[PDB]
Amino acid sequence: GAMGSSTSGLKTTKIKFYYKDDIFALMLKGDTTYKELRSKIAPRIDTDNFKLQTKLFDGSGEEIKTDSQVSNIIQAKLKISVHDI
Repeated sequence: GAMGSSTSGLKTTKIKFYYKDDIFALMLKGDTTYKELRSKIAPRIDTDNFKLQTKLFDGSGEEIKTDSQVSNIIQAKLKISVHDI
């Protein structure tokens, strides 16, 4: 353990997405990007056009749309919400 980084952001981040009434979970090793997540949810959505946000509590939050928003939901483990678009 501990060797210059050793999983800087703890281990894989567990992020539960909320596509419609169904929900799943993704494990980001820290490199997951916004486009990588897009190809990781597309098949878990059943569509190629969807939107991801920082599932807060009322409905959704920051609409993840950049490798930083995802790596942020990765360092903060934010529930993600998926909508069909």
